[PDB]
Amino acid sequence: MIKQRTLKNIIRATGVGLHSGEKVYLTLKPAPVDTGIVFSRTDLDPVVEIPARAENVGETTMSTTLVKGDVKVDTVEHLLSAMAGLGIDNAYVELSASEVPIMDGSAGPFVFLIQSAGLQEQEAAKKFIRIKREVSVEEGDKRAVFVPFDGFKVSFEIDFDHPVFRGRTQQASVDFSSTSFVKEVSRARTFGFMRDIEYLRSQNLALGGSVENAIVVDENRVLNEDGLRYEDEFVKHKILDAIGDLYLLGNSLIGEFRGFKSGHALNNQLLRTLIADKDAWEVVTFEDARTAPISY
Ligand SMILES: CC(C)(N)[C@H](NC(=O)c1ccc(C#CC#Cc2ccc(N)cc2)cc1)C(=O)NO
Ligand SMILES: [Zn+2]
Ligand SMILES: [Zn+2]
Repeated sequence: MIKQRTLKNIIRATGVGLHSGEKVYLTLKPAPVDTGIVFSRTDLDPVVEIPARAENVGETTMSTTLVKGDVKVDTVEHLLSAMAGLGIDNAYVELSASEVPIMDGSAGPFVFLIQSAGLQEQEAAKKFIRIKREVSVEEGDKRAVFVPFDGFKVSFEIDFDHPVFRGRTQQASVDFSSTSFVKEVSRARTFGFMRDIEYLRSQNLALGGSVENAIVVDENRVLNEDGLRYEDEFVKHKILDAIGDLYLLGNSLIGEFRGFKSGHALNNQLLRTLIADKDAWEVVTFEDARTAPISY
């Protein structure tokens, strides 16, 4: 059978919060079967735990935030994307502050942490959510969709008209039958436009931002000295974001996500909308891995 997975060992890293600019200690720890991913604010007294579930998401305008009462964990999506991509079902995530460190702006550093810790198979069937009916949400011209698909696929389109994006592909369709999350998605960095970053900084936000952890673009150019890591890095980062935001479902997906100019807010709305309609999905397990449309 396809088994649940956790970490073999505890592993640590340090970094700064993109939004807060605050140095933070990050710890990833093994967890028992059926735990899911649970964040813990170990700086607080008492320590506060927040399960990484769609219903615990708070504000989403900037990054995906988990909340419990007055306690938050900001910017969970890049770490969760790595968890999702490597098939980690169960883990504790300990933080010394209210924001996951931004690291290099991608999921690469978290893939390295997970691969370094090692993967541990557990004696329980891994549960998948299979999309049975297409479900969609929209806001203005933005749209996010789950579509039935025998496998796991993420498609995305962005539609920037600024000169810097002219001629760029702005679309990608990743079928993970034949695409490596690690090699072809995980290192795509977050990005921002100068005018937007200036606005944030003017308000004493984005205090951890630097050209070392974000792609900076203006109307016409990519400003980073060495340009892009992937030819289509922008849309690949939107896919990275979607994979992490989607993992708040708490299980891997059998289906296709399609995003059109969408972000964290529609991603979470899509999850809550899916969860609420039991005719649109079912939980499946695979007693024979060979019969599965996916592979970890
Ligand atoms: C792409 C998204 C989905 N919109 C989203 N990214 C952000 O919202 C975002 C917000 C701020 C920054 C930034 C910076 C910077 C700087 C800087 C300031 C001063 C100096 N002297 C040098 C550099 C990057 C990304 C995201 O990935 N969510 O997961
Ligand atoms: Zn423009
Ligand atoms: Zn992102």
